[PDB]
Amino acid sequence: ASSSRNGRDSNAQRLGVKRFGGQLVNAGEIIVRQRGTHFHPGDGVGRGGDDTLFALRDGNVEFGTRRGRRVVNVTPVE
Amino acid sequence: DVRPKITLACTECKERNYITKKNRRNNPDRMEMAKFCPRCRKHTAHRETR
Amino acid sequence: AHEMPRLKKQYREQIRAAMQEEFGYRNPMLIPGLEKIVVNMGVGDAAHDSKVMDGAIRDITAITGQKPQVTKARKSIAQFKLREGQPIGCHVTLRGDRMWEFADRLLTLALPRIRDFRGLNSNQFDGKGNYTFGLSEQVMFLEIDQDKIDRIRGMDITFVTTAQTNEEGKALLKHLGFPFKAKDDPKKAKTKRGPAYYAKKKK
Amino acid sequence: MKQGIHPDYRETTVVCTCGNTFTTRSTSQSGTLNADVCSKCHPFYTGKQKILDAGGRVARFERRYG
Amino acid sequence: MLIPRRVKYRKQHHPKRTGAAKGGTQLAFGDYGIQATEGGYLTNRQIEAARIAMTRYIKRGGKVWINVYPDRPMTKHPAESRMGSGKGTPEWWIANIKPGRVLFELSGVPEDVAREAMRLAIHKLPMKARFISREG
RNA sequence: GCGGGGUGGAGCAGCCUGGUAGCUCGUCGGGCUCAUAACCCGAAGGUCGUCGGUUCAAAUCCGGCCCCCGCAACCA
RNA sequence: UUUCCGGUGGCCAUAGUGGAAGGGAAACACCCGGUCCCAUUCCGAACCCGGUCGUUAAGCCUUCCAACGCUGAUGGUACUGCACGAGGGAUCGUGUGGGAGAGUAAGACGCUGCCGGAAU
RNA sequence: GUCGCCUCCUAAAGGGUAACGGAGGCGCCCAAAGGUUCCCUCAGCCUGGUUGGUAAUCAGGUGGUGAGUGUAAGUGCACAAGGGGGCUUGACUGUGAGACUGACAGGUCGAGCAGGGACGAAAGUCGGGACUAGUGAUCUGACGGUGGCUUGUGGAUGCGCC
Ligand SMILES: [Mg+2]
Ligand SMILES: [Mg+2]
Ligand SMILES: [Mg+2]
Ligand SMILES: [Mg+2]
Ligand SMILES: [Mg+2]
Ligand SMILES: [Mg+2]
Ligand SMILES: [Mg+2]
Ligand SMILES: [Mg+2]
Ligand SMILES: [Mg+2]
Ligand SMILES: [Mg+2]
Ligand SMILES: [Mg+2]
Ligand SMILES: [Mg+2]
Ligand SMILES: [Mg+2]
Ligand SMILES: [Mg+2]
Ligand SMILES: [Mg+2]
Ligand SMILES: [Mg+2]
Ligand SMILES: [Mg+2]
Ligand SMILES: [Mg+2]
Ligand SMILES: [Mg+2]
Ligand SMILES: [Mg+2]
Ligand SMILES: [Zn+2]
Ligand SMILES: [Zn+2]
Repeated sequence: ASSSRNGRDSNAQRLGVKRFGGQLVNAGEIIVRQRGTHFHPGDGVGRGGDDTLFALRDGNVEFGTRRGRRVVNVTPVE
Repeated sequence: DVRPKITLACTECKERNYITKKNRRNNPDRMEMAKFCPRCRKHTAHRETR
Repeated sequence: AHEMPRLKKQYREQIRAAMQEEFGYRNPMLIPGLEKIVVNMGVGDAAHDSKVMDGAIRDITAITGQKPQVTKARKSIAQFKLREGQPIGCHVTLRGDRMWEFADRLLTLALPRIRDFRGLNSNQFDGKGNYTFGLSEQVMFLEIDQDKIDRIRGMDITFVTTAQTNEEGKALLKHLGFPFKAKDDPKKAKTKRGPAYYAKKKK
Repeated sequence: MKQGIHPDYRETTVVCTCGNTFTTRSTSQSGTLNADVCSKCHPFYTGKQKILDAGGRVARFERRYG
Repeated sequence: MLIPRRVKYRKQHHPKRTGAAKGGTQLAFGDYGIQATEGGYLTNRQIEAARIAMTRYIKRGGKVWINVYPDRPMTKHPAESRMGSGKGTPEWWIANIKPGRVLFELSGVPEDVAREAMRLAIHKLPMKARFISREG
């Protein structure tokens, strides 16, 4: 008959933004899982080995632009 | 077989502290590294075991 | 030693005055002058051995007076049979006093003793006041020996001048003194070989 | 310049065996060089030549017959 | 028969056949033309039949433009076989036609014989189409 | 469908892998003979079915295609 | 206080690209040297050092030019959540909310903060 | 024919989503292709030039990403994560606030701290590699270290821990 040379696929990795704008986060809380820097680390946000953006401090998450880059900041809580 | 697992032991307290991989063809001889020896409690020269 | 070269002195006085008078530059620092001299040689038959590169290094070192930059192959090519990173050419950049005295030596001594020398074409400018030409043979530089050269090699000589336009570059290099300006012979062979190869059909 | 990588490039006069002598700090370890011919002593532009050609095909005819 | 020299992917999903014509709803090259009033798939065989009809009727004069191109491949399941075992091999090449799309254009021909040639062509197409002009 | 094969004029090597295409016969030129066959001495001869890709580089690696084979195409 | 200019940010083309004209008081710059720290996978070109003569030619600065590019409504259309409807069928329509892309008028030869400079 | 892992599409603008659906990869590699610090900008095109040709090396002009990235693809990267030089071993030991993601086993990220280092004038960065595949639970056995235990005691032997 016939057969397919396809049928392989990788497991779902579950990327994407995990905390949206204004959401209160704790220090170290993961903000976005991603491959490559679609979002760059902004103020109060660190970037991990697999390009995960996480919170360096408590506060509220905001998405903005720092110079020419899309960045994610954590504004310290009032 | 071409990139075997080599074990680095400290040349002071002969303790197999670390394990890593070399190329055997790109690095035929035993490798020398300065790693942290927990027993010697400092950075000591580490050599691949024979 | 400390002495401003003959060619540099001639350039400054005579050539700067002549250019200021017969181009009418409205600013004093617009008179063109030699910026640098580049001595290249592609020794591409070095993909099979290293002795040819050593000989080329010795020859260019003796000719110029400084160690050459040896360029490694940017990309490998099978039909030229060169791998990646092999040394296939060497070049020297001369500026200032070394530039001036090498140019003086070359013009006064070397190309005069080219076999059946007929001068240099005036139509070998890049189009921006810089003039590059080629020597097919090397030992004609009498600053080197004669009976120990490994093999005959050639080279490319490039004069880069701060000249905006081709006509003023030609004027500068004439005033410095270069065999050329004749007529056909130069431009003649030029047009010829030009048209000839200039076609292309890699497809 | 970097020390120890460049050749000897001391002074060097030049006798062109033709009434022309200059001084350039070339690489001639010995010193002055000896020119078989200068540029001002050479037949190229000092005008000492003028070959052009010999295109008188008819001129040959009356040379050997006229 | 119009067949593309190559395509990026030979096995593709069926083209969307919803909506009106995305673009090319107006005459761009010729004086008269065929405008499809209904959507559908237009195979290269149908395109060739219509083009042959128009050219043959207009004889030597005038010029014809084929605005659409059958660059979408359609696979066919192997005959007499149960469902499965992967997608088939491309068998047809179609163009995605939507209402209002100008399919063919004609120029350099008087209006009456142009109309007759367009009628001959339209009777070969699988969807309804009409003769259009630049208002004369 | 599975697997193999396509290289001078013919029949066959070169395919783990890239870089140097070989043997036998035949073709062609010269000897030997009265002449032919045989034999002796020299030479040419295939850019590798085709399209495309990989790669610095393809007979060799990969895919499509064409041709030739073999096998399978079953249970009621 | 103002004007002009040099640095250093912010917005990241409404700022760019290209063309034209003009300017240097401080300043910037090219420029002039290489002795000295230092430097070139060769080269005092660059980096670095020493000068500020020369020069506004260029960088830089000012004015001008919608020319390429950029920005860009309103209205309409596509699509669409919900609720229905019509065709033999591809598919299509309406109600009620949302509503582009393109295109059109147009905008635009940048805006703004701090520090320093020379003058007022 | 397929069975685990990775990338894309299908997948309907979070995540997830099946088929013997559509495309490809993986079972490595690198002592630098890791760390750090400083420096650099490509491909293409045009012109001129010994050998030299479309294309080697050289010069000028142009050119912002179309080159490049050890390896698929995507997301990234010209601020370079791309190219080069110097010095190095953090391809660390003891840790992990706080999160991500799975029915679970599990998979992933991680600030801060101490020890002891590398680099940098410093600020600082470094718990392998631009990112995501390059992998196998438990059992049983093995080697190295440690010396917790050892059936009367001391050894031995065996075991435990790492
Ligand atoms: Mg990392
Ligand atoms: Mg990692
Ligand atoms: Mg359009
Ligand atoms: Mg039976
Ligand atoms: Mg608009
Ligand atoms: Mg709009
Ligand atoms: Mg999704
Ligand atoms: Mg959805
Ligand atoms: Mg399901
Ligand atoms: Mg790098
Ligand atoms: Mg390791
Ligand atoms: Mg925790
Ligand atoms: Mg994973
Ligand atoms: Mg520390
Ligand atoms: Mg230090
Ligand atoms: Mg890497
Ligand atoms: Mg790196
Ligand atoms: Mg068991
Ligand atoms: Mg007892
Ligand atoms: Mg431990
Ligand atoms: Zn030790
Ligand atoms: Zn002479």
